[PDB]
Formats: sequence, structure tokens, C-alpha cells
Amino acid sequence: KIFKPEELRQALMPTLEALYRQDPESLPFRQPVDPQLLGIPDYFDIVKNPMDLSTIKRKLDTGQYQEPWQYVDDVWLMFNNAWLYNRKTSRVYKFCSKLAEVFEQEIDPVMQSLG
Ligand SMILES: CC(=O)Nc1ccc(O)cc1
Repeated sequence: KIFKPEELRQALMPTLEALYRQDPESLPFRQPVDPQLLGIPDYFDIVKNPMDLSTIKRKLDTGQYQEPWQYVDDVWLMFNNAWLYNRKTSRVYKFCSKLAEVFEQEIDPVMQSLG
């Protein structure tokens, strides 16, 4: 199963768009966490591989995902980073959980169609 870059992008983009359409829940995830601006030097000590929606979109737009599971991995990386670093009742954690709910709903039929 070799994937054409534009077809992989076309099949996956709606799942990413669904995340972006979540307002306010996507908002903390539409751009990278910047620990220097936020003044949180511990962030990169906990989150070794940062990920966010803007980076996932750029990768999806620029043929950086050869296979669908690589995209799925990055989305889960984004979620797991947020759930690891932040308090359970924090806004970011709660918002993350909503995006995860949406993603789990969107991704299943898409991954089945691709496979
Ligand atoms: C997605 C995320 O982890 N955002 C975030 C983390 C720490 C902070 O102090 C402010 C925002």
C-alpha cells in the first residue's frame, strides 16, 4: 500500500479540520507551546517531542506523512504531551480531552477506508 501524497492529505484533512473547528477547545493547540514566552523552563524536560495543530497541518501539507499512522501518532503525541504536563482540571487538559473525543469519532472510518 503506497500512498499518493495529495490523496493521503485529502483523506486525512477533514479529521484535522474537525479539530480546528472546535472553539474554544482547539485554541491552546493552534500554535506551538513556547516555554520561553510562557516562562516554563520545565516544559521541554517533560515534553521531549512537542506537537501542535499548526505543525501537524504543515506536515500534512508538505508530504511529511508517508503513511496514515504517522499522522495518527502525531495527533496522539499532541494529546499525550498536554495530558502529561497539565493538571487534570486545567483548561488545556479539559480542552485536550474534547479534541481527543472528536478525533476518535472522526479517525475510525477514515483509517478503515485507507486500509
Ligand atoms: C497545549 C499546552 O500544553 N499548553 C500550555 C502548557 C503550559 C502552559 O503554561 C500554558 C499552555
